[PDB]
Amino acid sequence: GGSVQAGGSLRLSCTISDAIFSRYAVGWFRQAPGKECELVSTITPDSTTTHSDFVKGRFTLSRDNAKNTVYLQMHSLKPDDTAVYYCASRWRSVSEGCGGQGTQVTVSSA
Amino acid sequence: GVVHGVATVA
Repeated sequence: GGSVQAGGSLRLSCTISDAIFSRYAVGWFRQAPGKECELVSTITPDSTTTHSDFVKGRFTLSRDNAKNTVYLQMHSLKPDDTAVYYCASRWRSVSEGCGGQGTQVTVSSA
Repeated sequence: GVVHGVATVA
């Protein structure tokens, strides 16, 4: 995982099945300690990106130009952004988005 | 069904 002080930045990477990467939206999800899974943002193969209301421009998504990787760039991180972050496609519910291999993000106060 | 990717720090 990655850890920063409040106000810091972090980039996450999601590598996902090439067949999925080429055809389906990829969603980023997160789950804070003791809280439920929530959808953060999505990106489609044409780089249309959606964001949940709490992102407020701080997190942005892009696709690698050569590999099956999506990037989540996070700026102006705050302690309540501490969570495990996950990526998934073809979810049947938001809960499923946090069922795979996630990465721990920790934001510590200044 | 759902396909999970692998999330890491870039």
